[PDB]
Amino acid sequence: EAIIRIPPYHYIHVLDQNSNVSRVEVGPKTYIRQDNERVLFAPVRMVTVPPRHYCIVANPVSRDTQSSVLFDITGQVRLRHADQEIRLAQDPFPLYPGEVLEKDITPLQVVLPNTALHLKALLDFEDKNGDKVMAGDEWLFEGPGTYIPQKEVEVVEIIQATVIKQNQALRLRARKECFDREGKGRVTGEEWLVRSVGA
Amino acid sequence: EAIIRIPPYHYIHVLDQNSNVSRVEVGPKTYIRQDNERVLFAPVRMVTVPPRHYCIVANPVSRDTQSSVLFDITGQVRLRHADQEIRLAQDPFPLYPGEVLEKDITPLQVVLPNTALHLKALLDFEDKNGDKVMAGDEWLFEGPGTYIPQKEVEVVEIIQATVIKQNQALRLRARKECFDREGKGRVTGEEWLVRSVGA
Repeated sequence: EAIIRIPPYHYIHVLDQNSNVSRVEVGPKTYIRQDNERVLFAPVRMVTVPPRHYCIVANPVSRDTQSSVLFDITGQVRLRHADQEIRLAQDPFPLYPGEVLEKDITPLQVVLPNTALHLKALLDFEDKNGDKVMAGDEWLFEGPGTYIPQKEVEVVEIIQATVIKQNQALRLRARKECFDREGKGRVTGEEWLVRSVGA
Repeated sequence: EAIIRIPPYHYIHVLDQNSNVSRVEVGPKTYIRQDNERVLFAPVRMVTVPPRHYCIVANPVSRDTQSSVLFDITGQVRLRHADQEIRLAQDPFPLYPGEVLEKDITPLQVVLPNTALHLKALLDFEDKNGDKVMAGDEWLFEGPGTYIPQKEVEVVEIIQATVIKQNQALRLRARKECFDREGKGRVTGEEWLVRSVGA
């Protein structure tokens, strides 16, 4: 049929065979396709993201500094392809032709008071407060609080802060030329103790 | 049929196929649908909430500062989608197209004299008396009284206040750099005693 039914919060993709490019078809409207148009799939709900949750879709529609969906000169949506987008929490928004949904309403990261998150850049990027991170720079995020899942950063594991009781010490060991608690060149394979009672 | 029967306290949702948006149909009236209109479901009772009870419906209709149901320019009700509403106790009100009933006439929280409620923000929000709460800030609500279920706050568990009799003390233990009864840096894993006879 040439008659489509898009309810208040659903979307579809239409491939206009004459214009040979596609576009997003957001409601609310019981829209009717032209002879050239052809709907690919049925109304599917718009990508929702509740508060304190997140989602991340690859091939994001590259928007200018005003945040508008630049439709390419051909008529197809302008996608970054390789890049991703960090969708925090927002209204049900419709995906455009070409966006592969990778994360979807996944609960946001919840770091406990006595643990942390091992970080690993995936590529080089400028940090929140203006720092150059290298491909493998090991960042560490102790909380408590909630981390915001990034595309230039990856969480490797969860660190459990070892509790050193009174009259105790924690035997450590370095895996690189790093610096520990009190300024001692800590070479690879070297060991040392912790010296303050506290997680 | 094109004839509908809404009793004094019931409602329905109607999807006008020409206007391609929906709206709420609150009584009291035996309303008749147009050729364009089509009723989705039968009269269902309006969302009631008795005194000293509560309910909470997600996707709440975002009202302005005057508390009116802003109908969107399309004609559909304007919903916050991700957010929720804190319905305390009020008359039987009708739901709008798009609101998923999550809490419904659940009895309000009743904190006893000798217990409390472990709190856990779910996200950041401004507190009753102007305080910034972080995603995981641990609040504690001793009563007696009745707490009001929030959307930015979550009750984790019920604390039973341990009664320390005469010539006794309670062995405590910290799980973070917190402060106990008398100002001593209480590091993680440290232990100490209570020193006043009283719940």
